[PDB]
Amino acid sequence: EEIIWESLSVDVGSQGNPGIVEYKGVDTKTGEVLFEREPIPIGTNNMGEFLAIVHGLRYLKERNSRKPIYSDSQTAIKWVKDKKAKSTLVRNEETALIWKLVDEAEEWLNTHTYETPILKWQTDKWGEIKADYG
RNA sequence: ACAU
DNA sequence: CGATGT
Ligand SMILES: [K+]
Ligand SMILES: [K+]
Ligand SMILES: [Mn+2]
Ligand SMILES: [Mn+2]
Repeated sequence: EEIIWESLSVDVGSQGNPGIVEYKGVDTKTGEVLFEREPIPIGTNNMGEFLAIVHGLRYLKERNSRKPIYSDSQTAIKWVKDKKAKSTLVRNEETALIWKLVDEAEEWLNTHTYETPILKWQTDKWGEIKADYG
């Protein structure tokens, strides 16, 4: 219905898919960038969308914030709900780093708790998510 | 189809 | 136009 402005928005950016992956999180209300992940040489859009949500969860928990997270990724929202990133990306030497991070993110989800609502950003009604990469 |  | 996903 209405945008919850008191929230954190996250998004992936890539150069190719699979390709170089990065992500960031921004204050939905002000656009202030609150965190940015160093580019990862090879990953998928959905792995990056997933890591962005999990980093958001850790970021808000450390600061004792009950704000929700917005993501535009139907896939990544489901993966976080399941605490399982069902990526098809080949596990080999050159994907080793992204899979390490995905594996460590699942591990964090499986050893911590949170109440953070993870909400679908309704791009069709509201434009691109505020964390988008132009 | 939907979401990227 | 291709790829990642449910
Ligand atoms: K973009
Ligand atoms: K498709
Ligand atoms: Mn996105
Ligand atoms: Mn985007």
